[PDB]
Amino acid sequence: TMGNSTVLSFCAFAVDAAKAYKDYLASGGQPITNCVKMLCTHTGTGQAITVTPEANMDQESFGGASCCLYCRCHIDHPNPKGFCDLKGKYVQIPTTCANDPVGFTLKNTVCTVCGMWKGYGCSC
Ligand SMILES: Nc1ccc2ccccc2n1
Ligand SMILES: [Cl-]
Ligand SMILES: [Cl-]
Ligand SMILES: [Zn+2]
Ligand SMILES: [Zn+2]
Repeated sequence: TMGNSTVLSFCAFAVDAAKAYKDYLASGGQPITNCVKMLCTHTGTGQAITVTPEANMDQESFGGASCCLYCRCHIDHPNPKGFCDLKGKYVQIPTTCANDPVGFTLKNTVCTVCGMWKGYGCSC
């Protein structure tokens, strides 16, 4: 209820933007909205980050940059290269977590074997 710009400004200027958003969520803060939801059939591979939407029946698909805290905050990505894994791609979010795609991508890691989210889609 505070608004996306209010939350994103708070996280953007924090020394640790990821910790700012995680602590905000843990405090009961309403997730960031206005992520770009994709029209899909839910018959996809269910892999986490894809060239085209790949949601299975347990997922929703979103535009990648819209679900990236660093993209949404207009700040550098936290790696030497400043590379973004999500920009220009589509991200599959478990339906149970799809009320907060930005928090989900921030908190989770892609399985290097099967390419699905560890602890969710991944069955390795
Ligand atoms: N995951 C999933 C399955 C079926 C849907 C139907 C309509 C909207 C969203 C859906 N999501
Ligand atoms: Cl907005
Ligand atoms: Cl998943
Ligand atoms: Zn990004
Ligand atoms: Zn796996």
